[PDB]
Amino acid sequence: MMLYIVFILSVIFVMGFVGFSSKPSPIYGGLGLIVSGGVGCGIVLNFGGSFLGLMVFLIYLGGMMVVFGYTTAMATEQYPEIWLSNKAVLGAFVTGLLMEFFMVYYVLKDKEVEVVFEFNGLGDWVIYDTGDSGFFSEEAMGIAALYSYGTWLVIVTGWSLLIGVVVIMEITRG
Amino acid sequence: MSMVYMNIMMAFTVSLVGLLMYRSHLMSSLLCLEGMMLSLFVMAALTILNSHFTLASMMPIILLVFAACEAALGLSLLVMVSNTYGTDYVQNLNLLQC
Amino acid sequence: KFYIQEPPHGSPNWLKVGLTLGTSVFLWIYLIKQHNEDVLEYKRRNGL
Amino acid sequence: PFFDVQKRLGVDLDRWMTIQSAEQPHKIPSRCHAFEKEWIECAHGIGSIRAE
Amino acid sequence: RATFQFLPDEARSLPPPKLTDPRLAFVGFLGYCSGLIDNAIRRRPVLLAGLHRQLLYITSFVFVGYYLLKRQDYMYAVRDHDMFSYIKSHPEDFPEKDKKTYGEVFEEFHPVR
Amino acid sequence: YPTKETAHWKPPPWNDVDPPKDTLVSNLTLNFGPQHPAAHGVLRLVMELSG
Amino acid sequence: LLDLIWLEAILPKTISLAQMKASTLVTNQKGLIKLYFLSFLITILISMILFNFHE
Amino acid sequence: AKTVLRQYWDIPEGTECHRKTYATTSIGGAAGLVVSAYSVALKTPTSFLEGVARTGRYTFTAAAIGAIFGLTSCISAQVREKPDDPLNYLIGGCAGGLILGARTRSYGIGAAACAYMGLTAALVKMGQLEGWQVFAEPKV
Amino acid sequence: LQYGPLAYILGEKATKKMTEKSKLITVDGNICSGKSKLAKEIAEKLGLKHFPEAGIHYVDSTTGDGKPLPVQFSGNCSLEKFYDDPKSNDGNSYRLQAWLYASRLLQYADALEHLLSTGQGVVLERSIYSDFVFLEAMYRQGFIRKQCVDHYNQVKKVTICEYLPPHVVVYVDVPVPEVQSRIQKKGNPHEMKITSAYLQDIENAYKGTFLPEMSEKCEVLQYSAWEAQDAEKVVEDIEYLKYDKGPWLDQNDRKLHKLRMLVQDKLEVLNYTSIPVFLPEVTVGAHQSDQVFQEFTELPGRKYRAGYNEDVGDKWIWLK
Amino acid sequence: MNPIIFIIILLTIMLGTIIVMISSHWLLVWIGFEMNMLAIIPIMMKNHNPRATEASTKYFLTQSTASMLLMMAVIINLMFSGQWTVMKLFNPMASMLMTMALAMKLGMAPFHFWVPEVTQGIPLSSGLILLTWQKLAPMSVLYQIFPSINLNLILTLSVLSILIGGWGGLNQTQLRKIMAYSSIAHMGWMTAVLPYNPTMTLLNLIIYIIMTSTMFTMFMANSTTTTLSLSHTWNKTPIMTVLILATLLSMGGLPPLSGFMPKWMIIQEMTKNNSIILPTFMAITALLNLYFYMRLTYSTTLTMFPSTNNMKMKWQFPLMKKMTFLPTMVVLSTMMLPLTPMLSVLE
Ligand SMILES: CCCCCCCCCCCCCCCCCC(=O)OC[C@H](COP(=O)(O)OCCN)OC(=O)CCCCCCCCCCCCCCCCC
Ligand SMILES: CCCCCCCCCCCCCCCCCC(=O)OC[C@H](COP(=O)(O)OCCN)OC(=O)CCCCCCCCCCCCCCCCC
Ligand SMILES: CCCCCCCCCCCCCCCCCC(=O)OC[C@H](COP(=O)(O)OCCN)OC(=O)CCCCCCCCCCCCCCCCC
Ligand SMILES: CCCCCCCCCCCCO[C@@H]1O[C@H](CO)[C@@H](O[C@H]2O[C@H](CO)[C@@H](O)[C@H](O)[C@H]2O)[C@H](O)[C@H]1O
Ligand SMILES: CCCCCCCCCCCCO[C@@H]1O[C@H](CO)[C@@H](O[C@H]2O[C@H](CO)[C@@H](O)[C@H](O)[C@H]2O)[C@H](O)[C@H]1O
Ligand SMILES: CCCCCCCCCCCCO[C@@H]1O[C@H](CO)[C@@H](O[C@H]2O[C@H](CO)[C@@H](O)[C@H](O)[C@H]2O)[C@H](O)[C@H]1O
Ligand SMILES: CCCCCCCCCCCCO[C@@H]1O[C@H](CO)[C@@H](O[C@H]2O[C@H](CO)[C@@H](O)[C@H](O)[C@H]2O)[C@H](O)[C@H]1O
Ligand SMILES: CCCCCCCCCCCCO[C@@H]1O[C@H](CO)[C@@H](O[C@H]2O[C@H](CO)[C@@H](O)[C@H](O)[C@H]2O)[C@H](O)[C@H]1O
Ligand SMILES: Nc1nc2c(ncn2[C@@H]2O[C@H](COP(=O)(O)OP(=O)(O)OP(=O)(O)O)[C@@H](O)[C@H]2O)c(=O)[nH]1
Ligand SMILES: N=C(N)NC(=N)NCCc1ccc(I)c(Cl)c1
Ligand SMILES: [Mg+2]
Repeated sequence: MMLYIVFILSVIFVMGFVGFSSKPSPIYGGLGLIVSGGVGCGIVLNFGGSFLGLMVFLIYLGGMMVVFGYTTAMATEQYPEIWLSNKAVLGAFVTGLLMEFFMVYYVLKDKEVEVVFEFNGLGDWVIYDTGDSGFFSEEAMGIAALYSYGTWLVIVTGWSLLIGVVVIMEITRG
Repeated sequence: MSMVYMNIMMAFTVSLVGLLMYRSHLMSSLLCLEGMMLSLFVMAALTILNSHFTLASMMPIILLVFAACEAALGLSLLVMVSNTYGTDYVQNLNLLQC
Repeated sequence: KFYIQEPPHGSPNWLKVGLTLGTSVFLWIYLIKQHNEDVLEYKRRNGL
Repeated sequence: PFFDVQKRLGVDLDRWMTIQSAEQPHKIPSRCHAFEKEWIECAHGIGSIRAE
Repeated sequence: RATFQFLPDEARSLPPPKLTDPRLAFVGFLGYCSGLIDNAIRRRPVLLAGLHRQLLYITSFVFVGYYLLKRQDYMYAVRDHDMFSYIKSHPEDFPEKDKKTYGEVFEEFHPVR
Repeated sequence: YPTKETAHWKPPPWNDVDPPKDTLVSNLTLNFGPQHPAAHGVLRLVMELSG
Repeated sequence: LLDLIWLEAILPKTISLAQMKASTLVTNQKGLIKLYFLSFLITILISMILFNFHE
Repeated sequence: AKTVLRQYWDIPEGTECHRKTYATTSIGGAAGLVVSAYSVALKTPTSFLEGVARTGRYTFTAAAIGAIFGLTSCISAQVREKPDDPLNYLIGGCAGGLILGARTRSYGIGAAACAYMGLTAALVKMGQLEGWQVFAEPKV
Repeated sequence: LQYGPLAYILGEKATKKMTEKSKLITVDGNICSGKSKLAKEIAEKLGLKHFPEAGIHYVDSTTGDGKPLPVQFSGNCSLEKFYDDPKSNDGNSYRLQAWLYASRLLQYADALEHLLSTGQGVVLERSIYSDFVFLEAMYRQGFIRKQCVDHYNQVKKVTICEYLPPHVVVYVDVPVPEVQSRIQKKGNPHEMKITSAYLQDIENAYKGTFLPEMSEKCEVLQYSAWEAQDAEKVVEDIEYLKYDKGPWLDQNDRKLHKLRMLVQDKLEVLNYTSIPVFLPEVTVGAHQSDQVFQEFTELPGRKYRAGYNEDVGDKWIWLK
Repeated sequence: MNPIIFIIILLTIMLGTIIVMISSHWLLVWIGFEMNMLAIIPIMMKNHNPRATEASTKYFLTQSTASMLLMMAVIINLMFSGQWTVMKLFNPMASMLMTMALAMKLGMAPFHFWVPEVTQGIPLSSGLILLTWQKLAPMSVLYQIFPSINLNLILTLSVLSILIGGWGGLNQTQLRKIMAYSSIAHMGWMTAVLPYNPTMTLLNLIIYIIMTSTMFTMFMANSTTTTLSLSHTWNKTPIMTVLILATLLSMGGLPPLSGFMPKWMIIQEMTKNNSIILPTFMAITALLNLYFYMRLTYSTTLTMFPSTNNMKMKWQFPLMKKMTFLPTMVVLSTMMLPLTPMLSVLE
């Protein structure tokens, strides 16, 4: 059962996506995005990317905090909608879960599944590398190389973030 | 492909449909945009990490940076939409039919 | 007739006139020496 | 590239990260390094129509 | 042939366009017309006003046009060089025919009655 | 070409500016006291707040 | 019957009327973000299901 | 669409009309549904029931035009014993135009449809015979 | 450098030239209420530029050699004809009012350009902010149709929005019976035909709409007939005003730059005064328009851009 | 907007486009689009009114959606080839997603709905950038990925764009909406010939940009945004009505003007590949574009519309607008047909 850890987390990943994609009140959509960001961090971490997983979780927690503030200011109504409160929201929510549940049920039964394209259901561990014994994290070496190999990437990203500040000041100065 | 890809591709598709099927709140659609980027981050990270493409490990980080610039840009426009109409409803943005 | 407000182009802008004429002359000389250079290089490469 | 300024100026802007068999930090190889090297060297210079 | 070069070195083995090229005269004429339109939109005497400006219109057009015509000629030379070399490399795809005369070839006659 | 579905279309403003909506963003009204540490127990300060 | 009517009707007058009708169908829109993007979803779906543009 | 189109062109002209009429009806019905989907998406129906009403109205009209063209073109070929004559599609094409005119209660639409559909259908048969390419593969 | 973004980047910023004395002042009142004299004296005492009230031929005064042009080059709108026959079938009444507003809009732009580019304040006699009182008087007396009023409001709503109101609004309150006597003394035969009800309508608009509106955003001073007779007392009041309200407090170099780019571009200023709204009073047929336009270009120094007309002595055309 | 801030934002619009055109890596191509989208939005909102706000919002939602589909294609391509080089894609699903992603960025039908609305909601100077400069980056990508593009998909988009552009412009009185539908119609010609000869896509792109820049510059010179407002131009500046006439006839593709050149070279390439029906259909459908160009020439130059009395005040002031390059652009828009063989410079 533990050998299917990435699969289980990925099932919750989709459930969180169905959560905010059915579009209840953005308060609950933000909750669904936090769960997905949390388990998404768990998925990436299990492939050897501890830094990538924790970083995406950290970023999305900060982003959803702002979204929460903006929601109480600009996206609220008297009766915020939960998934059960609205017929369109419930229909999308149920449809997402049933599509998800049937993909899971059949991929587990046959150890394979055709959902448009063919996916193998042997368990995700089978593709992993078999021989590691370096004294470093390969993900950390690759990310740290941004400052030696990625000079060009550093410039365009740094410039875009500076322009981003300039732009949001322009956009919101009525 | 491996079974993890089934659910990550599914998550991207769910958010894409969520983006294309609007309701009223513009904030709800901006969330679906952020979700789409999250699935792309995870989907790209798995490929890069599993293939040991060392230098590509920075690519998902760069993806998040421009995700925030998009989210910040989206929220900026939401502020102006809200100021004009007092709601973030997308049915108010229909002046340009004529 | 005699303008109540002095026209912006009432008198020639001699700095621009000099630049404009100097640029036309410069470009013309550059074009001619290039063409002569190309003609000689062309004859050299083709054994003429 | 639509405009190959990188080649004209001999500056490397992004092609260092285009392939997984390019030079990596601390010479960490990708899992498919040999396979992609063999494919790249087979198809070098003959064009996609022939390489296909 | 050279990557992202306006005029590769090999283009110098071709003769440059003459400065009396009919195509270049037309380009110079377009510059003259541009100068006239510039006076007209700004409500200046069309023919007389700003002869320094009108001269620069003619000169800039001729300058740019000369290089465009040189690259134009170069690209057509390259096309033929490529085309003829390919024919030489593949004789069996461009075989010389046996040319029959009209006294041997049978063509059907269609009367106009 | 006039049609029934566009009978309600008006030409846009001459200078692109549509008039500002008369929508009222209501201030939040708050009972500050009487039962409040800073209200001295008997002050019902009715406050309108924007944020 | 011919020059002022039928030769006009079966060509210039019929063609120009059809174009006027099509112009109205194309341009009579609500300017609603919701409807335009809902049509993007339809375009993408028929692209894969009917025309197999993804193969 | 490629699968249904192939089926129509794989049973010879004038033979097995019922099979032909299924192919043209299948093509017509799909075209009607595509029209309904954009129409419902871009011009919202007032009620769910009406949106269904609009869908059935378009899908039936489209399918009728397909069936009548497939029926007429095959039956005319078999009767006339001229399987590979573009004229058969002209008869089928015009008949479709009449069905469209009838469904619209407009003679003028029926007249124009019988013509333009008549020519277009006859043009398709010539294209099949002579190999005219609409989306021609790049070659040179 | 001609003013533009480049000049602004290099230091041509309005905050450098503006002082406590850079003020826009408008003197308003009824007909024959002593505006001109008071406005001229305020300007001379304070060191400001005086703009005489914009008339039919104001635009002529700022272009060409500054002389009035023949009346066909203003539509033949006549103030005298308005007084004689305020219900003329040819729409002279509204055509005049539309022309006068545009002249005032241009004068306001010129005034703002002077204030921003030199820092010297100006004094105006009436303005685009107060021109509507004459339109209300015309409509209440039946001299113009309601359609003309609707047109006037359309033009105003897309033009007045672009400018800042005057710092100080001086108003001379002369009651109508005294005004009628003043007109009778002035001696213009056409002006004697003004009805008192029309004059009362001018006063009702001024007191009813103009001053209540200006109070919210400008310093307003109201002087009776006699108080106005000493401009020195008026100047004393202006010199001690607080200047604590209105939009001028909110301006900065970034906004005054954008404002200056507009007012210096006169065609941009006048853009919406000719909106394609076809009122009979202001619509001109193509044949009439073409003929008059051709005659206009045959005037001395009017065929070409200023400085390119050799018929009036411009030189170095071939180098300009 | 501070003048320095305006220049920095404009140079960032260009930098993002340049990055796309010089990048050999799909990630940097995506970054270029994102940087370009970030910078252009403040240009749309420059005047701050509800229509500018609506326009920018609709633009942001469309471009942001396209970028996600663009990045999806890149990642799918990475799974199935393990590289990032900008070239043909190695998965048909990736090719479709990228092709649709670029179609939405260009505003091709049936992803076209935003183009008329966004163009109408922003000033003329911003509209000029949107309908000209913003086409460069997506086209430069199509120019490199076309060997793997699905022919039926790309020709379907081209056909629909020409039809919808032609029909859409018939019902418009607003100049910005007329230019928008014209742009959609012209986009179809560029992509229709892309599978056969990418060099002809560049030619059409360049000539379309010159003609479109000329028209927008002339509309800006007179501050005209509607058909009736433009009909007063004969009374202000007669010369500008003749330039509009010549330019509009050129955009209609009439010989011997320059705008005929791209339609002519595209028909040649298509016929060389035994494509006869499609170019014929395209040329006839382009007559719809000529129709609503001809209406503008009628109301602008070939007749004299009623004027207003206040128009006389404008006679006394000169044109102050910069009108940068308009004398050059109009000549290029009209008098270039004799130099058609110069298209080999683009080879
Ligand atoms: C060897 C030369 C052969 C000539 C070939 C002509 C081909 C067309 C060239 C188009 C460019 C023309 C110049 C741009 C127009 C500027 C002229 C203008 O606006 O008005 C005429 C003007 C005289 O009026 P004015 O404004 O008062 O200026 C005083 C100066 N005397 O200025 C003038 O005095 C006259 C200036 C020329 C007037 C051109 C009139 C329009 C021609 C366009 C028709 C199409 C051309 C023929 C098509 C076949 C092309 C061969
Ligand atoms: C494809 C085959 C056909 C070939 C097509 C070739 C097209 C490309 C050729 C260039 C086209 C543009 C040429 C414009 C020529 C007119 C320039 C001129 O006369 O300017 C007069 C003057 C400014 O001149 P000035 O800046 O002082 O000269 C120094 C330049 N470094 O002041 C003025 O009054 C100028 C105002 C009118 C010009 C319009 C505004 C543009 C500003 C341009 C600034 C000067 C550019 C110098 C051009 C040099 C080009 C080699
Ligand atoms: C060269 C080989 C390739 C061939 C391609 C074709 C080349 C031609 C390209 C033309 C380029 C556009 C420039 C045309 C120059 C036109 C000059 C002109 O019209 O005269 C100017 C005059 C403007 O008036 P204004 O400046 O005030 O002078 C005093 C009169 N008021 O104008 C007017 O006052 C006229 C106002 C009335 C409007 C009459 C409109 C009908 C005449 C239009 C003729 C031009 C048509 C050009 C179209 C292409 C022709 C082939
Ligand atoms: C908030 C709701 C959250 C919903 C979360 C949904 C999670 C998805 C359920 C995934 C369940 C995976 O189920 C997993 O399947 C494999 C099938 O080989 C089982 O593995 C099996 O392998 C061998 C086969 O030789 C058997 O002998 C063994 O008995 C059995 O364990 C695991 O015992 C089971 O744990
Ligand atoms: C012969 C094979 C090729 C033929 C190609 C011909 C294409 C069509 C060319 C003409 C297009 C004209 O387009 C338009 O036509 C209609 C009538 O036809 C005219 O309109 C005129 O007739 C219609 C109907 O008869 C009236 O409703 C209208 O009041 C009247 O003004 C328009 O003024 C014209 O702008
Ligand atoms: C062989 C292919 C030939 C292709 C030729 C090129 C086609 C160009 C088509 C232009 C179509 C637009 O032309 C348009 O036609 C309709 C005719 O119904 C005209 O409409 C006119 O007639 C209709 C009804 O008869 C009236 O309702 C309308 O009041 C009247 O104006 C429009 O005024 C005209 O603008
Ligand atoms: C060999 C294969 C042959 C395939 C044939 C395909 C034919 C093409 C069919 C396209 C879809 C049908 O097209 C659609 O039909 C309905 C008929 O009601 C028309 O509908 C029109 O007529 C009727 C009555 O007025 C109503 O449905 C509707 O109110 C009206 O708009 C639509 O205006 C038209 O767009
Ligand atoms: C409003 C007018 C719109 C434009 C009208 C233009 C009409 C042009 C006619 C369409 C082109 C001809 O139509 C198309 O020709 C090709 C041949 O290349 C046929 O191709 C067919 O050939 C073989 C038989 O040899 C079939 O078994 C096979 O199913 C199919 O490949 C298509 O079945 C036909 O659909
Ligand atoms: N119909 C109309 N007449 C106007 C308008 N502005 C001025 N006038 C007239 O122009 C003439 C001069 O205006 P006034 O300044 O008020 O009269 P005055 O004799 O100069 O008296 P003073 O205030 O001292 O200057 C008067 O006959 C006004 O009626 C206007 O906007 N509409
Ligand atoms: N059709 C393409 N996709 N490419 C293309 N232009 N092929 C044609 C080959 C060609 C034509 C002219 C020249 I000059 C050159 Cl050098 C080469
Ligand atoms: Mg006076």
